[PDB]
Amino acid sequence: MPMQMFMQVYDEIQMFLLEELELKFDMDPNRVRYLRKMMDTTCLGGKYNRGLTVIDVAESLLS
Amino acid sequence: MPMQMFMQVYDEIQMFLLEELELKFDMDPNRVRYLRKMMDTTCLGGKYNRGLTVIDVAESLLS
Amino acid sequence: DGARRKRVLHDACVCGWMIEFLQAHYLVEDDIMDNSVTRRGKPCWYRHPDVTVQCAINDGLLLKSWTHMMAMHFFADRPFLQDLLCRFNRVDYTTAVGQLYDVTSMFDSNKLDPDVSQPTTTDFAEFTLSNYKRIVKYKTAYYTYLLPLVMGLIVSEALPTVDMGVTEELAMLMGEYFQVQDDVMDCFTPPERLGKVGTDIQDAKCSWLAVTFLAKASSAQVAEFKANYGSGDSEKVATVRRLYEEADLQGDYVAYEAAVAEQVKELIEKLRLCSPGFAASVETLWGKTYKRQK
Amino acid sequence: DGARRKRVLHDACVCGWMIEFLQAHYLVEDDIMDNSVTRRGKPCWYRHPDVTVQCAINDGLLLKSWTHMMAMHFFADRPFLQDLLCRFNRVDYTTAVGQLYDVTSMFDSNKLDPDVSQPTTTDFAEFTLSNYKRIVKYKTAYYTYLLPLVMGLIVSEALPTVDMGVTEELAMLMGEYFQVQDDVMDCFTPPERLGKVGTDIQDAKCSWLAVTFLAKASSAQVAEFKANYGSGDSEKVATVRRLYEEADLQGDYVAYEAAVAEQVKELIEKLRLCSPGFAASVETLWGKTYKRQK
Ligand SMILES: [Mg+2]
Ligand SMILES: [Mg+2]
Ligand SMILES: [Mg+2]
Ligand SMILES: [Mg+2]
Ligand SMILES: [Mg+2]
Ligand SMILES: [Mg+2]
Repeated sequence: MPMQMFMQVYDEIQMFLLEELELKFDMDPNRVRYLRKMMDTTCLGGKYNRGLTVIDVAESLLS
Repeated sequence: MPMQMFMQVYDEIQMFLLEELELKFDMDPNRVRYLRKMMDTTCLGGKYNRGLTVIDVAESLLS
Repeated sequence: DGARRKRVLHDACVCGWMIEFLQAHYLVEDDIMDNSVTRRGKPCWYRHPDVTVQCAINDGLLLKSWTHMMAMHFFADRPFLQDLLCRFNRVDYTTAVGQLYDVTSMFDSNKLDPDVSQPTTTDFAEFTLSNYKRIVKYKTAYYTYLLPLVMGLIVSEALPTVDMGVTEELAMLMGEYFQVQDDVMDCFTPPERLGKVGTDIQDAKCSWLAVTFLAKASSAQVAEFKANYGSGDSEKVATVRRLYEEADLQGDYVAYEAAVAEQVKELIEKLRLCSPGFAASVETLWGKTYKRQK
Repeated sequence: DGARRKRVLHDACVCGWMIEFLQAHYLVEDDIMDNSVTRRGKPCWYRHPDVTVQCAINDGLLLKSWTHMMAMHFFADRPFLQDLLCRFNRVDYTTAVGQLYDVTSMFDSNKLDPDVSQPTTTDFAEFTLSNYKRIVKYKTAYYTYLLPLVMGLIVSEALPTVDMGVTEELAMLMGEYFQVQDDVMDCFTPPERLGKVGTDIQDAKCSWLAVTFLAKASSAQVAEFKANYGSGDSEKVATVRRLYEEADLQGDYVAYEAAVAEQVKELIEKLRLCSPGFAASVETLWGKTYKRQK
């Protein structure tokens, strides 16, 4: 389950930024799709040890 | 005057950054001298319009 | 209590350096990206004999970090710190976005896929004044003209006292013009007066000269352009220089400048009404831009 | 009120991506700086067919800016937002210093002057465990181990409850070890398990293998290493590999690991004492490090 919600929020984040780029920075669809591929290729595909740690520490300490 | 104080504060900032480097990042004087030449070469030598504009807006408004 | 006066003046100085250190970070990285040779009379940082290209990229990031380190040091205890940094990072990101636009202005954006190679556009369909205004709005106007004004207002605790809508219009206007000026000097001002050797033609950039040339040039003129633009060859770069001269762009420039100067003039008056002191320092900034020789 | 749990958890994932986006930025740029081929099974961003070098530098920069943009959007109304961004930027700054240490480890630091050209060191007097530890502490430990732990603490509003002095010792130790592991794989783990091709030897880097070889090896071994290190040539590179095997670095590795493993174990118990929930998460984190194969 930690990993499931981690990727849900990835989509939230991506959606927010890419949409802001379209809405507030005048960005065209081609470049928006470039940054989508850039973002996936560089942020995804590892094992997310740094990210997953934050969630873990938080889950542990809410007790 | 605006320029004269602007460089004054340059030397403060530069002092703080380079010393902080020496004292807390375990930085040898060699690298510290490298970064001083880099900082002067990259930050100094233009007409400082962006920086000077800030001070300008500030002086005009404090009245 | 010349202490408020001292505190504000010092903070303004710090903020001034933040931007200058931000400018410095950009120029270091821009020069690598632009393949530039020289800057402010001397070699580009990455072209210094004892500096490696990889270390220059990293030096550029140090520069960026120092802006945050100096702000945190000096403004640690200041109620505006959170607002300052928000804005400063917004502008910076907007400036990075502007650079995406610039650096990709020579590829057909429809064929812009990471997985698949592409050369420089051969039809220059994107070299339009529209796309140009965008490039420049985000790559220069925000960090050069709007940010220094806003930072001055913040340390003075006077941000809410100006017409932001108008200020923004002013900043966008003067910023475009400053860039158009940068583009014209990059071609026709000699490197020794300028401090840098021009690389826009060679780099096949979407410069103001390019876009204005293309909107009026005959097809004979445009064909000769497409043959010679985006090449290192000096006979080729010399033709493009001639094609601009021949198309009388110096005329379009004077006209553009005049239109900018009167619109600037009006907006400063709208701003002088409720905010006379801000209006003055904007007029000075204009004074340092209008017909700058540099 | 599983609302807190939802809010804390969600804030946690956002912070997790702030760090992954940071990492991502560092890898785009590390890859250009290190002249690497492959990463995570695919080409390095700057080596994508349709990704120009200039644009990959910029894209790295957008990645960094997005850490700020996401934070500011999700944490806009959040008491800890300024605490969070201060710490985050310090770490980020610390990491960039670490990279200066890394990237300049091949030049005699006494002759490190921008104005004057200089080749890779011929004596390697700087390839010491002392200097190695400095490289790695700054370039890897803070962002990789201290920063995730700290962020979880901040959104849980639990930062003052734990022993930071110990936490920091643990982060430094685990971070060192992580990098020692990274340096070994670079040279001995096959590229298809690893997802990347090692460049440490070619780039003449101050890896743990290098410094550990040099401190124990003979004059003769060292002369041969000096004649084959820092070169793309594949025979030369294969030699260096052979010299590391021959010097039984794998012996020293096993010994270092164990010393690390028990010193880590001691500090987790010092921490389990006033802070059992956090120590448990530090034990999982250690769990994903100790004898990783990646
Ligand atoms: Mg450029
Ligand atoms: Mg340039
Ligand atoms: Mg230019
Ligand atoms: Mg590296
Ligand atoms: Mg690398
Ligand atoms: Mg490595």
